[PDB]
Amino acid sequence: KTVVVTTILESPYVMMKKNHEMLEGNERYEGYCVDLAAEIAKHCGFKYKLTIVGDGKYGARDADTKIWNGMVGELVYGKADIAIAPLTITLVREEVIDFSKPFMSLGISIMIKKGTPIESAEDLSKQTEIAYGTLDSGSTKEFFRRSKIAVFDKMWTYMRSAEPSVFVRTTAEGVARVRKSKGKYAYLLESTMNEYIEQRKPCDTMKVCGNLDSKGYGIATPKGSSLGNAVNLAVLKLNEQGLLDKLKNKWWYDKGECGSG
Amino acid sequence: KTVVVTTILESPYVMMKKNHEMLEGNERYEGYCVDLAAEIAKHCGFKYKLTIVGDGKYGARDADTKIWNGMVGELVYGKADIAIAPLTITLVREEVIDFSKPFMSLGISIMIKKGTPIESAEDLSKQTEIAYGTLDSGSTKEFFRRSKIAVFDKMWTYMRSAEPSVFVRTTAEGVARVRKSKGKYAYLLESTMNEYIEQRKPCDTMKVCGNLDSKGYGIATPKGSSLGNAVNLAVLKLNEQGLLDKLKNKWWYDKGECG
Ligand SMILES: N[C@@H](CCC(=O)O)C(=O)O
Ligand SMILES: N[C@@H](CCC(=O)O)C(=O)O
Repeated sequence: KTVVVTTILESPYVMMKKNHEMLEGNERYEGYCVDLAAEIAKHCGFKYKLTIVGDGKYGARDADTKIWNGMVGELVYGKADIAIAPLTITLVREEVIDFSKPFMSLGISIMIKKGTPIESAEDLSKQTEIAYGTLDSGSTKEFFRRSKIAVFDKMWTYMRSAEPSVFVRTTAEGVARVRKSKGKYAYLLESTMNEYIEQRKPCDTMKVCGNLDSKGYGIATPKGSSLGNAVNLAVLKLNEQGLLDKLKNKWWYDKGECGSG
Repeated sequence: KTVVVTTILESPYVMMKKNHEMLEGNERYEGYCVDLAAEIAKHCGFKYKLTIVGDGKYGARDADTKIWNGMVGELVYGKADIAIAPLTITLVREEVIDFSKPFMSLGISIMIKKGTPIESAEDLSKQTEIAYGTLDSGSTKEFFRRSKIAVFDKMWTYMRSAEPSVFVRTTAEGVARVRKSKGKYAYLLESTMNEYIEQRKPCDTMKVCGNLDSKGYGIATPKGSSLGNAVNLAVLKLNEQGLLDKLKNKWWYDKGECG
């Protein structure tokens, strides 16, 4: 029985090679999560097929219908057997899916144009001439909606109120918004992606110092999945061997295009 | 009549214009604290004269001799009526002079050459092949001297004992030492100046994220000065009016060469 792996196009976790138009199957994709998916399949011993999430979203729950979208949705409604993507382990998501122990750490961070007069999240709260927003349906927006910190709650109010909408449908759109906005838009995105983009051309982006919290990515499986335990202890057997850190160094910093390292 | 303002050459707070040799008086100087001095004098309503501290130091107290040097020294001994400079508000200085409320926040930070394998102050404490030092007579040196945190005390011991001299007499000397040291010297300086240098050519210096503490700059006046209240309410009306942030952005980022 073939295993259907649900994932999302997100640099550097899953990208499509240049020759991806003359290729088929799993040989079209490249990144941290494709290799991680391969090695996970080797340790567990199942053949798998890479699928991109249909709606292109990570996973949020409608307040009124209590329905789920994105990869979490595709797991709850039996559209995929396992999710191998930068999917943050959150309390709400744990209600409907199972998470392995974190295979990578991260935290919400700010991304600005190099040379911009911003130095903190509280600075963002005070000012108004620079806009800032969040991904459309991800751990970040959920964090700001349910946050009780005064600064974070204020930022949330501004974002929900500020129009022309400050939110974005894909992180790429956010980074592009920052780069084109001539330092008038700052993007709130997870630290890993911020660092990655920071170390790649045109080298005009900067990560502000300070993570707003500390979470991690986990391997998600449907509640009651026969594959849950195997992958859950598998990622630990890969952490002991240190291959996860070798992958991080492989895709983030071993080939940094900007300045120095 | 005229009030003598004591200050210090420290970019971008007080600098000398590109010409300045074709100018005289207060029109030779430029920076954050020159403008702040202008607005303070406007709100209070006094004509002032800008003077650079004679010994070129901020302010420390000899343990045995007591006595003060730098701008604080010039304030205690009636050599100047007010000090408008990046002068950190500390308890010891507050014992002998008066400080307005902070017009700018800051914290001790590390400055490295871009491409250096350092990520924290504790990393510096553990290793020994990379040197690190501080300004000679400022809030930073006193911070490391009177710190009881294990790492900070260890760094202090290293700096004071191991000396191919690691200290510097002016911030410029520190930044130059970092740039020339090929990533083998890291400079411990307040975060604000580190950010400024980070935003100026040749764009080869970097500020580590971890700040070692959190303090602020205040306008200093001698104990019992008639100008204390006036300047305090001036800086409060300028923080309320928001001009301080416009000045920070003006001198740090409005003319950033590294981006
Ligand atoms: N990895 C996050 C994406 C949200 C973000 O980048 O802020 C998630 O699982 O939803
Ligand atoms: N500005 C500091 C000195 C600079 C430093 O120690 O980094 C003071 O008021 O003493």
